[PDB]
Amino acid sequence: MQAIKCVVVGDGAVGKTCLLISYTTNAFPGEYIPTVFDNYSANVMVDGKPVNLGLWDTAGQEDYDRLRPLSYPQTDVFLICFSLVSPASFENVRAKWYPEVRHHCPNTPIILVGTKLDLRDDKDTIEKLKEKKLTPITYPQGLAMAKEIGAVKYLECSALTQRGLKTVFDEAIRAVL
Amino acid sequence: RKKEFIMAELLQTEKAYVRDLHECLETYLWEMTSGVEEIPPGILNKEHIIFGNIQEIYDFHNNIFLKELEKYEQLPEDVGHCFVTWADKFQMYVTYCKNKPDSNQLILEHAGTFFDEIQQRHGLANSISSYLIKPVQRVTKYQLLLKELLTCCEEGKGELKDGLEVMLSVPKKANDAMH
Ligand SMILES: Cc1cc(NC(=O)Nc2cnn(CC(=O)NC3CC3)c2)no1
Repeated sequence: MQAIKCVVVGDGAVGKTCLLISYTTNAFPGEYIPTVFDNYSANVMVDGKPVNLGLWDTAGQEDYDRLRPLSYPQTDVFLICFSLVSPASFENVRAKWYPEVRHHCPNTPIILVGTKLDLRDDKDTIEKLKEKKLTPITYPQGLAMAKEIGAVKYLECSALTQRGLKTVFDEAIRAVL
Repeated sequence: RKKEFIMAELLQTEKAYVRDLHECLETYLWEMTSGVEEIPPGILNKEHIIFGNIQEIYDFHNNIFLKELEKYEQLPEDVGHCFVTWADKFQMYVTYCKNKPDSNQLILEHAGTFFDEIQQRHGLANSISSYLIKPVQRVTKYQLLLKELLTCCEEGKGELKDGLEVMLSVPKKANDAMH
């Protein structure tokens, strides 16, 4: 049966740990958002071909430019993530994440994931951004970023509502088979 | 409530980390050292390159650091002091990180399905590679937990600031030690 290593990269602002917990538990953790997601594997069926899906978090390593790549070798697929309501996180896809992922894993499929879809239409979030002369990241911006980095897919998801979340990981698997 | 959830996670994840390193030592390391199985010439007597100083990191956590974190369970606001007390022990994460690249190539270039066979045999969800990243993950997670406690502990929280200083200083020194 096919083993798949999937590494999740991107800024603190994406909610990497929360994404992976909400995916694996089928629930936003809500009360307390744990800081620890330990390396994970689980059998899932995709296009009726059962697969062993491995998920590695990278939360905590955002400031250690030479420690992060220690997880990179023999990865089957990267999720490169940004928060739809952090323009900075989106620019860092271009500035930080894609370069080091290409440098170390030139021929590895990348899925571009915009997280916090539920906050893109939120008055307080929208207003907080307007005060910094910014707006949320819209769909065509993600598509255009995906194209630029060689992403096989751009996908939007919420850990909160579970909207697009299962699809993210289905597509991670599909990008490998 | 929040300082209590963070402390509980600190302790629960510390236990899992000790269990994980222990699993790694008593399966993947124990097969290489046993003399129970046939060992690719490529990796032979190079367990020190593969596992680096993970034995000594396990010993620290299992002999001392989990016992001491446990004592701070009802004292979350003080737990930064645990990291201060034991700052020197964390220097072994610098050695471990330096070596990890060398470890990983060795396993690629010279181990074929040796460890994969042991993984299947022993029934492990975690590859030797999944185990060998954990020390890297764990040493960069402590600073996250301490920051979380700083968001929800009073001005009685320089018994956190100095803990965090230490647990920011170790991973940077480990980072800055890579070639
Ligand atoms: C991935 C993914 C999607 C997602 N969605 C998420 O966390 N939504 C959410 C709902 N309420 N808050 C609290 C908050 O942040 N409120 C505003 C700053 C004041 C956050 N999280 O991770």
